[PDB]
Amino acid sequence: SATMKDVARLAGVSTSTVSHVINKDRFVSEAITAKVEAAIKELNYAPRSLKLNQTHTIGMLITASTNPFYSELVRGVERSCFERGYSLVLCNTEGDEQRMNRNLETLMQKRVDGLLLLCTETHQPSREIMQRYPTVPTVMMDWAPFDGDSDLIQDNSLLGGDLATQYLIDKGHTRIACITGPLDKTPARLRLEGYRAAMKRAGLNIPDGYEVTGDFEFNGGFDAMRQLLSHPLRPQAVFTGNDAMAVGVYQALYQAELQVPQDIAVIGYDDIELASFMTPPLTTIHQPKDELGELAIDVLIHRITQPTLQQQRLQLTPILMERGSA
Amino acid sequence: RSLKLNQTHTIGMLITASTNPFYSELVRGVERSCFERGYSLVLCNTEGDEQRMNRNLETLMQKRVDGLLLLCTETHQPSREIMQRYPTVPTVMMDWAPFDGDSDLIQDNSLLGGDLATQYLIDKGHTRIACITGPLDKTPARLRLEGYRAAMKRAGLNIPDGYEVTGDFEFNGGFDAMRQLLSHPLRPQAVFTGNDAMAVGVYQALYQAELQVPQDIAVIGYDDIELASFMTPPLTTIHQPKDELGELAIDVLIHRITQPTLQQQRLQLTPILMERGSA
Ligand SMILES: O[C@@H]1[C@H](O)[C@H](O)CO[C@H]1O
Ligand SMILES: O[C@@H]1[C@H](O)[C@H](O)CO[C@H]1O
Repeated sequence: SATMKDVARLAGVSTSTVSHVINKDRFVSEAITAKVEAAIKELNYAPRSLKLNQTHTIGMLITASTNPFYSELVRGVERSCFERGYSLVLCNTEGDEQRMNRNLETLMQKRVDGLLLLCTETHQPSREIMQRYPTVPTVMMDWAPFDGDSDLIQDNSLLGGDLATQYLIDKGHTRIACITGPLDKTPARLRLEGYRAAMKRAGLNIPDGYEVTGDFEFNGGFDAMRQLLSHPLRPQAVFTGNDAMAVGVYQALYQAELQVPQDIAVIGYDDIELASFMTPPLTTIHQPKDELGELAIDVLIHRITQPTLQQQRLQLTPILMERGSA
Repeated sequence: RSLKLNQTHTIGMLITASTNPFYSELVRGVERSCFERGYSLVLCNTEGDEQRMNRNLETLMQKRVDGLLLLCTETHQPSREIMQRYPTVPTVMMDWAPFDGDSDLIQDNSLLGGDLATQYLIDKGHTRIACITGPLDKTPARLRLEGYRAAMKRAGLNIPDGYEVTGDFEFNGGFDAMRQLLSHPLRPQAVFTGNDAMAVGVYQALYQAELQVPQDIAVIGYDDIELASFMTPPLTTIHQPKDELGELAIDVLIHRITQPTLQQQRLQLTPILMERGSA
């Protein structure tokens, strides 16, 4: 005679979070959970580890990009999975939204226990697809394309951009430019904010057009640097929002017949393997990619085994790598 | 089109864990071809052992993919035990055959590629030409070395002892191999680098040796990864048609899925010299 709606009326919470209290498949406040059970009693209402739908498999949806950062991060995740005795299935995704939704749906149809998302820029793989697999937790890496209640594992890019800029300030540069990633991508915005913070703290003015947007790819770095090279007041130094764009920066400087660091100092972000092979080797901010992968897998596995775990939004501190570019 | 209950319209790909950009670029091409053909692509990284590699393969097979693409850097025989559990599933090998079999192979023509690269240097007037190879157990590396030898023989040019040096088709191998060449008393005028990844290492070595490219030493790579055109100077290299390779590989695999009795395909696409500033 009693339904879940009977329970949720008496309790005064939504039927959807009574279903979460009975299934124990999401985090519910300890308050609410005692009241839902307080209404389950009275109404006498009648409805881990060993699941028919589980496969000991983790899925990961990654962007298609020629930015080595993503491969390096994936490699870290791969290693962590192996070490934890999980198998990892990957799907590249490109193009528009329906393309990206098709790929995600295919991965889910393969019946993974958990999902890692590593997306670029404008990218929303549909909440509608994930809603069709509600028992499957999602952990987002690097940035949250769409927010939500999903766990997030990333570096601290606000601190990162500040470190990079402060480094240049400490080396005596006052005319410091900043090449950003796409500003609708949160890590790019945070790195720009870190740069602004360091400049303000030093009482340094940022000339108009010293902040230039790129695409976090080789080409964006090139286009952005050529723009900066047409500034009447020429920069002494440039914070390039990632190492991929620094590659473009170097190419631009090479064609402009300018030396690094003698004419212009350059500092990147990521510490991709390529950074240490550049000429000169690239001063950059090291993201701990292995630790990020380990942490992401650890969190996802924790949530797989304990659905009620509270949301994790965790930031690892990056480290300046001093080399020859700055 | 077949109506098979046991198919999933999914292609599996077992790929190296290398971050050499070549592999990602090739995967991207395969992905696009799959989409266009209405197939999904699922990937699994594999890294050294013999177990480990078998775990990954077994996971893919347990997902029930219709066909398998192999894109490896490490040699590895599949367990007969696993293959015996999934007899129905055709495999197409991309770039290189890790193990000898009757499986289809879709690759570039690396013998021609290495010859083109070396002949180019010869035509630019270099006589002291070194060759950095990939791993010698890897067929494309051997073929590129043979192409180099062929061009040098045709020109009647002598190859000094130790002018052929092995690397790992990665940044680090290029660096280590070039350092070795830079300890040769008779110093090369030019180096064919085996792939673009190793050319990145070569550049770093030359930079530390305070040598300019091309003024002191000319460099020609192999692959034409995106990075090649951003190098300083931009890298003269041999372009593999990665998109065409991906399309062809998917097309062959789909053909074999629908027609199992199809005869073995061993197909080689001709690569193209990209002239830039390094040579
Ligand atoms: O954190 C990542 C890396 O810096 C990548 O290189 C670009 O996108 C950012 O969000
Ligand atoms: O054909 C491939 C590519 O050249 C890659 O860069 C290294 O491995 C070779 O076999």
